[PDB]
Amino acid sequence: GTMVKQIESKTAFQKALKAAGDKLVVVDFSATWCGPCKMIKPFFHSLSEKYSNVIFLEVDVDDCQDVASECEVKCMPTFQFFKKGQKVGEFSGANKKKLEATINKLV
Ligand SMILES: *SCCS(=O)(=O)O
Repeated sequence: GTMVKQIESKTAFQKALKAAGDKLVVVDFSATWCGPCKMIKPFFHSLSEKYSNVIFLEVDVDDCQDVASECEVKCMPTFQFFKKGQKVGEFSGANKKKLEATINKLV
């Protein structure tokens, strides 16, 4: 029963960032064909349940080529972290340890 919101456009992305209010937002920039993305996706979804006070968004880079370019995603999965629409952290790679440590550092 995932809390992850699928983002399908640049407009949906901006509005999700604003809807977060003051809460940490974590965004997974992913693709359907990407092996490491597929490996970490269920863990990103489980974390969305573990951390009910953090907002979890998924952006498919083939769906949201505009979001991917603007957010300067070079490889997938990339995880970017926001507060009030503002980027407060980022890293690249399907790294479960780093993903959870970054949530805990930033929340
Ligand atoms: S991550 C960059 C998103 S936006 O500033 O282009 O809205």
